Amino acid sequence: TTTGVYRIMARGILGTYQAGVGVMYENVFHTLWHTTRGAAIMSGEGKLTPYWGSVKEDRIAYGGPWRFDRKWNGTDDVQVIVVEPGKAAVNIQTKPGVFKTPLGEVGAVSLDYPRGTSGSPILDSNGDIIGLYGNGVELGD
Amino acid sequence: SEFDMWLERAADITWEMDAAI
Ligand SMILES: [Cl-]
Repeated sequence: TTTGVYRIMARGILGTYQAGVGVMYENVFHTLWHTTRGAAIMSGEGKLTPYWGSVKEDRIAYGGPWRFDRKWNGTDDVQVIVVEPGKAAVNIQTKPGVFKTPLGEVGAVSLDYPRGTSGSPILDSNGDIIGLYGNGVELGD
Repeated sequence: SEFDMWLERAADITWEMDAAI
């Protein structure tokens, strides 16, 4: 289906560049807010506009609500479908680092990639997306 | 001038066994 991982490409005065990455899942395109800042995005003579968004959470969904609801168990490795600018997609298996915040316990990917890689999905062993790279994951069973 | 944003498919959503190996 249209389900998959997509480069968010942009073109303007700065030529063509990769603004970020997002995921189409259950007819909703998910990415990070700072990537698009709520701008419209084309999908082949078909424009998508924000349905839901949070600046503070830095998350945004086009065409419907945020669909991902699974969390990291805080034990097992995860895989990031890394979509770097100017390189083919790759799966990278890694162990997130647990970090405590006033809002709750959080996991983050220790890997470092260029700017436009943000939004690359993080999967658990079941293939469920538990967060986007550059935004992290939540803890829970 | 023109500013546009669009989507370009890069991968399927999937776990890969080889990535573990
Ligand atoms: Cl992250």
